[PDB]
Amino acid sequence: YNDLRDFLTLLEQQGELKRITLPVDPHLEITEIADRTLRAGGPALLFENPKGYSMPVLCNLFGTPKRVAMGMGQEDVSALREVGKLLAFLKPTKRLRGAPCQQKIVSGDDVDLNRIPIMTCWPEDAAPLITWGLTVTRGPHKERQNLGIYRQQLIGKNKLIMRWLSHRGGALDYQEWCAAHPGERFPVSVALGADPATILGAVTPVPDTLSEYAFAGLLRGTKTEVVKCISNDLEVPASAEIVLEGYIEQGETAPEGPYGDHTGYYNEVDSFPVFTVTHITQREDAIYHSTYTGRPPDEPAVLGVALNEVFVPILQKQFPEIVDFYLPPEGCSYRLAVVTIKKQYAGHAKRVMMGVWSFLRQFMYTKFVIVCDDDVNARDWNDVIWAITTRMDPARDTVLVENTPIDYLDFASPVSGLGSKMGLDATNKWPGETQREWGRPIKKDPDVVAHIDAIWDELAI
Amino acid sequence: YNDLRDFLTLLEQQGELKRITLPVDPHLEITEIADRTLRAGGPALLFENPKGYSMPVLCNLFGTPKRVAMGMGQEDVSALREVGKLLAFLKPTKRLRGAPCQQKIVSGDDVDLNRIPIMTCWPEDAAPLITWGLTVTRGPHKERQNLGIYRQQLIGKNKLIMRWLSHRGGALDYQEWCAAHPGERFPVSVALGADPATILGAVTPVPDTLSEYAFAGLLRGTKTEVVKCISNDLEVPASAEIVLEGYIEQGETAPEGPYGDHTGYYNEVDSFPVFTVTHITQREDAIYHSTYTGRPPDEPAVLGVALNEVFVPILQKQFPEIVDFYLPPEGCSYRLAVVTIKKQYAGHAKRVMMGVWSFLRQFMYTKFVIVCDDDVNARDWNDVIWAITTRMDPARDTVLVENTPIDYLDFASPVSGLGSKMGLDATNKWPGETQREWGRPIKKDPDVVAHIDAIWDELAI
Repeated sequence: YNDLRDFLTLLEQQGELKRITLPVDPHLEITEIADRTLRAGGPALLFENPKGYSMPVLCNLFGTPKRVAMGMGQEDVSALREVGKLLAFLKPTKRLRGAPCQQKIVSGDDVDLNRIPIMTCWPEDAAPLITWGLTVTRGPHKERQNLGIYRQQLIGKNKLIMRWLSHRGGALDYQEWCAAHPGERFPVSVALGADPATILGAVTPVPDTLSEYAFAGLLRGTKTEVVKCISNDLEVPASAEIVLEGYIEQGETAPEGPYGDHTGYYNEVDSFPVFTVTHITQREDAIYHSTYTGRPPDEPAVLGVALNEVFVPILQKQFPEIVDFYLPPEGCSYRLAVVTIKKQYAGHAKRVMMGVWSFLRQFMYTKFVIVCDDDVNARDWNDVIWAITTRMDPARDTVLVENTPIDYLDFASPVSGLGSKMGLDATNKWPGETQREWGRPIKKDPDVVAHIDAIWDELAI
Repeated sequence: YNDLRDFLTLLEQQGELKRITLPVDPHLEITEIADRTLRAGGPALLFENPKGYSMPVLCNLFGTPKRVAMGMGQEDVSALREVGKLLAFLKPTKRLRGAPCQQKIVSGDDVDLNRIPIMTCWPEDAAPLITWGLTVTRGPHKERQNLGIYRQQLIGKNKLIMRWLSHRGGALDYQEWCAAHPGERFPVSVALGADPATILGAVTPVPDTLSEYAFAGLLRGTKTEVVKCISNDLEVPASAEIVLEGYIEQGETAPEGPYGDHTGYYNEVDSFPVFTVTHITQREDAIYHSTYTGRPPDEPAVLGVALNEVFVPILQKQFPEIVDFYLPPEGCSYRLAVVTIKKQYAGHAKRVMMGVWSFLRQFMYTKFVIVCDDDVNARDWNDVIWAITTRMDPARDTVLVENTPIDYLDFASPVSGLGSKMGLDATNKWPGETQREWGRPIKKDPDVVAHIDAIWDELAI
């Protein structure tokens, strides 16, 4: 639906947006509330009263599954499947100017970032943290562009940190910019508070054949209204609320953190490049879209559970035996995985593990995989825990693999960025696998299950 | 190129076909020769003199790599890559009658298979073995058809064995035919001595979205000339030399073997369905296309090395780090694999192993995987053996995985169809992986390598 405010109004109508008029602190307070809400499951929150401020602070926007699907075109969290039928089958822009995004420009020394209500998220964080900027960058060589969400710690008056992670095509953009034009400044533009369509295209992997304004905008019904930036010849989305324009001074970096991670812990200080902003271009009643992360759940963590319903089809195409796949938010949205399969032969559950650990680059860091038959609900601990404890001999049934790629930040692994993984084969063991008669699992009649649904309300309990 | 005889003539021109006028026995003799030829590398062999017979016996047709590529349209074994760019990007027929294939029909009791020169391949085989029939079958439910090469041991006067392997969509065709119409005969048609285009489409995996007359025939420049069979309403290719038509009597089966496998060993007797042929329809100077397998090399084994150059692109799309991939014929064309990569981080070689073991269903049974950097030639034992012995601590560097899917026939695995695998990480170890300074490998100047090529002939040695 159109631009961010157009989407905004839809929610407020159906009781999916909430209006807080009370004075709320960007320092830790707005965070605390959004967690209470998300942990129990309230609506999105808009804050027309930041304490000592006057710019609205929007958080918890995609804070439950339903906020995502409506943000994609539908009502049913079932057509998130169809978003994923899309990316595996693939195996367009529209420019403006006096476009709403740049109506108010503040350049040069007038640039004071203390003017915006950036969230200070948790107890011993460093400075306040810009958590929801959609970073735009260009490769010097080609022309095709790159989006990304990095956490942007404000250190100075108009200085910001680019916490990008080496691998990202976004980081690779800067690296090749110093390489071809050495000692020369690298233009970046980070756009804030955007429309639903490109925003869910920003937390998503696309094959490098199609731009992520073309996929993202065609999750909406309308091709992407974009624009030239004032200080550079790279594109920011037009539906924007605040747009940041600057460059990174070559060699110049600052100490970053501590910050709490969605891991539930404090990242220890480590240094990163300084994006210096020469322009802050905005609307009027302009908004600033924001979030946070911590000991899971959190917004990304739900956004994560959201995202993965999208992956399922991709996985299913490649792995038809996979009935269902799911990474819990308890396990940092990515560290543990339950897969459920139609088992087709002894040994089967291992083909699946190694598949999971390798096929998608997202799932390359997943320490724990638990594979069970299609009569186990992946999404329920009752089932999975039953699964594990009735259907496995632990030593017989556990794949342990060593010296594999693991997070540079995961302090549990024996060395930095190299640790071990564990598969759990909790599938019923066919012969070859066991020499004992296996148990006949109680299975429920789908009929009886069906009749009792028609009756469930008109039974009120 | 057109139909099989049209392709046949091209070879004989460039010294790639050979004419044996001497009396040769289908029992073991024609086999022995084709092995001598293939082991050193002679041409294809046509036998206008089978001993006690008069039908030509064609073997060793794709017996070296070059015979394959010309059979696909080109001269360079480099555009076999492009055959594989095709199958991953995809992620049409033309009927005749008095078509050459059915000019001579022998039905009913006149059907005597002792009329054909079926090869008796190795020492203590069972009966003679029809090794190169392209089996056609239809699913009763849908309409879309299936091709496959199974080994067809003649037991009786007009009786033949269907050695199909449960998984095959071809076998699944028969299983669903007994299921919907029980106690009812299952029509099959097996076409012999066909044109290059559908023949290389017969030893190939296609996604079930496109028929394998449509892929196969469009490896040629001409859409597939096909036909209705006389005794059934399923299609055989028209460019055929002999076409077999019959049905399988439900429940009826015979003891199969012993036979030597491309494994280099004798398969022990195990029972399979009996395809009873009511019609043998042929041309006149009709031919019968044939081969054999044994302790590798052999035709399939080269055909295997042929096939895998096709897989490389598919693998590369999914695995951009893979410089090269290759399964040796010494290792039964499928049991061992060398992969070479641009290593991008510690742990990397394991992401590759598990990928190899899982991504493609062909490579799910591969006991041994050896991964090395891109400065090792996968195709050379000199390099790989050096690789292993300079770049690995064996216990540190070997992934052992247990209880995985393995061949039902591989008698080395501890139980039937369930055995273990071994990855070998022979990549240079980056820090994290080793705490020692690694060696600086001697690398050759590509310039010096280039200049010495221009000189190699005009140096004659």
